[PDB]
Amino acid sequence: FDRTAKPVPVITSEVTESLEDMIRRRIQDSNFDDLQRRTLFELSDVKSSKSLAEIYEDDYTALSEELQKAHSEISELYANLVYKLDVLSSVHFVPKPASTETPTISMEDAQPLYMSNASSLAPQEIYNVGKAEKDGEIRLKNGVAMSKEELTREDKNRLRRALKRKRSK
Amino acid sequence: QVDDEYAATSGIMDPRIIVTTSRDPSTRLSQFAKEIKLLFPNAVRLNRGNYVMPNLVDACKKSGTTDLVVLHEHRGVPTSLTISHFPHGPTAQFSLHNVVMRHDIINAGNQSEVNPHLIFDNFTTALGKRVVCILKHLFNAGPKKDSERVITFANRGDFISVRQHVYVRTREGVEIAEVGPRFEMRLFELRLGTLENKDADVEWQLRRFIRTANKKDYL
Amino acid sequence: IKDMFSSAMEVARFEGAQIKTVSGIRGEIKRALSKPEGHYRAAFEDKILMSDIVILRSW
Amino acid sequence: RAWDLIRYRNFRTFTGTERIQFNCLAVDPSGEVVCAGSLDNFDIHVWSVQTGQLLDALSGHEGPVSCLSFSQENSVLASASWDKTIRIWSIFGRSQQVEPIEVYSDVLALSMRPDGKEVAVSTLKGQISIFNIEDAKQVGNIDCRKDIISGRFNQDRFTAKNSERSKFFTTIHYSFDGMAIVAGGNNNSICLYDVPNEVLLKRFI
Amino acid sequence: FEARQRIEEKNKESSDYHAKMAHIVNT
RNA sequence: CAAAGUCUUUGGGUUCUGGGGGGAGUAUGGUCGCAAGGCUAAAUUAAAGGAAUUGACGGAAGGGCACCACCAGGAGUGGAGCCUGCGGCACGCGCGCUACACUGACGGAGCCAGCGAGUCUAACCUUGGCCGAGAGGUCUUGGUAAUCUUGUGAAACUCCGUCGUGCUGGGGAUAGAGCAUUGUAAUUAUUGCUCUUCAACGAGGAAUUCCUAGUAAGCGCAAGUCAUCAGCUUGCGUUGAUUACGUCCCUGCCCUUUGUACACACCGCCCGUCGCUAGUACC
Repeated sequence: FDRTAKPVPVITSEVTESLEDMIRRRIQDSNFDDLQRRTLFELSDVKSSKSLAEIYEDDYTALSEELQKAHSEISELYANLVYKLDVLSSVHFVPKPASTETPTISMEDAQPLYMSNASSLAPQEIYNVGKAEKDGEIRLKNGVAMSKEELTREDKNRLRRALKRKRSK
Repeated sequence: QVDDEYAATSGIMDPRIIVTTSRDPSTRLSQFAKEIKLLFPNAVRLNRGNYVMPNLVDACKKSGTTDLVVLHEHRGVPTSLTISHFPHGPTAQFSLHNVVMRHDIINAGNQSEVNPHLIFDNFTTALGKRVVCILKHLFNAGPKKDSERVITFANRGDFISVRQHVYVRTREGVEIAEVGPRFEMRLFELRLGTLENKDADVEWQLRRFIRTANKKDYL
Repeated sequence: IKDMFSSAMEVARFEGAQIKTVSGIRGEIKRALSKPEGHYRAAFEDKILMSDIVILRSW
Repeated sequence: RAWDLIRYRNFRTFTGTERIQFNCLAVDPSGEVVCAGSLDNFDIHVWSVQTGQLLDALSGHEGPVSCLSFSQENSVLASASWDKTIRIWSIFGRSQQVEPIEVYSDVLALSMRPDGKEVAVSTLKGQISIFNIEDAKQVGNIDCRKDIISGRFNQDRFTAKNSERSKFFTTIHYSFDGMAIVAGGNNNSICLYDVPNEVLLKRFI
Repeated sequence: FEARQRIEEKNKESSDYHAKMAHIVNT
């Protein structure tokens, strides 16, 4: 007579010896599946209006003069878009953000102003301790400088061993 | 290429999964849900009783879990198993035949519980690649190159056979030993909705009653 | 399904057999029912009737 | 972004994962943890102050988080939701247990008393309720729909009496005595409710 | 045991069948 | 294009040529072409290189995590009889059901769920009436269904009463006799009902399962929706708790041992073995 479905597989030792010898092949070759993390000019044929004397002057004399004016137009248009777009989205009246050479004075002064600029920088950020330029000395991250000549050989061992594990990391 | 349901998360966020039991479980299978809780990382075991499948699904999309593992049994021998990805993701009802629970054997100790490597063998079919990408995302991404336990999913003869192994590497050969459960396993239907839905679109369904039913593989 | 097999041991020689019906649906016979001596459970592909006559081909 | 007042600078600019708006904010009194809340996500993001990573995405609200506050005495943060349920989080030290208290209307105002034992809310029905924290029950509520002055706008088509624009309170702050609440919303008026006697004291246009 | 015979021969009598058919068609 | 013309298919004289391209594959006794040689002979493993790579092992100290750990409990299972699966071939093992009673049983009485299914070419879910101690019978009816069954008047549960600690009225195995139902067919009892029979079992050794809130446990009900299921499985709801949420002390697992990141603050050299390479001198 004919059966209507695949018989449930019987796990012999022969099956497992086919199976655990597969796993040794994929461990030892280390090619196995796992869920990896997700990380994180064209020349112009048209005649140049600028003359040879003029082109040299430009070389003689932001990102680009044309590109910045593209960036400046396009942010003036976007703030116009946010206003009208913002007004429909907002449930309350909102004033227009913007309405678009001599000395310029900032209406509002950022930070303390009376306090000196030097005070804002941290002390740590104007002197990190560093490894000394001479080969004969080693300076640690805390300020405990060590010469190469006053070390013992067992202290020579630990320091090379200590700089081993930080470099390896 | 990964599946379209798993595409946004794929490597970025770790999964968090729930192993839960059918309804008034036998004390054999309530052990056996804990081996499923141990076989995956990021797995918690919530005993089910007088929950409905709506308010256990709907109170899980809310709290935010990747998927749901529910088991069934016959007279202590566990028989069935479903994995169902939650943000309107697919589900896969598995039938599992030859089980050996871990609590039968000896007090040899306790498992490694570290991130496993995996082994997927003999998956050629495009439906076989669905079962790859729906099983693979139940493990935390990016295992270490020298982690010591490896979980094989082997597909000889249409029964996906999964074993749990530890390995160490000798001077010449790898030598392994077995811990954790032996399964045979067989998927038999694959919905595109969750296991709540019960009228979602059926991507695959094991047809038994067909003139060429015994002939093909992955059919 | 009744009165096709005489004993519960006779069913066990025949389980997994691709049973079909008059109506044309397929199935298999799976376990020997115990408490009567003859009968057995069989999973078809769709709901069998009462008016229907199962036939197991054999040689 | 956190700011220094000794040096006038950002420490770190804390950001989310999928770039969400942030309405409101709550800072651990022992300045280790900064929590923020959205309209887009309704998940309470939690940053550490030292490491600019987000520690955890505390979630469980339907509808957005309106406000977030931390009681200094017990170091417990209570979330505000539009689901009409007030959930008190406990996020420090191996507990990770959230207690939820149901509210009649969308709660857009959350106030934490100095004691660390009471929480003052401003729902959308107007009414300001005062809950306990160690218990889920409420001490009392004080009724604010009547004593709110509301303007008729120029472009309106309804009387100022029966518009539902401004009869709630979009802020509340306990006094440091713990005996008075000042509330203020999109209305024309500010209030000074007494907390035990449950009666307003004076109303400011 | 008879399941493993009835399946295996029927698979052989189809796997020998398509070869004998396709050897006709190409010739 | 002044011919490349000669008012809708054409005839002034004459010479010559074609009977169809371009890229490609092929068989072929159809026809011409076309060759060499006939003595002449190498020999599971190093050095090294390639690829791969912070050289490898161990200790100490610090820290993280867990019902494979500590710590605290409920309900049990194993002791009995049966049910079932696994072994074995009289028995060993696993999942289970039953009761040992007074927080009960028995008799009245009070009376409350949820998920569900249901009849066509036929016999489905079935109210109601009537008959029967009952099981059931019967005459009718509603329903292809939020429409009729059905408010599924379910069970524990509640009250009033009887029993009175006696293997008792607890328990219902084993069995005798009769009456029903399904079915072509009930013997080795299909099942149900009725009377009699009235066993073990007085809380279960060593072992050991499941479980943190509408849950555990008690309790009944609906469905078997291409596998697994039938005194079972998947579910459902009613009654409704004790106990735990700490700590790395133990048993395991894991991480770190440059602070590198940017303030302020605090801290302020981890250790040993062996290789590795370089030089110096020794044999």
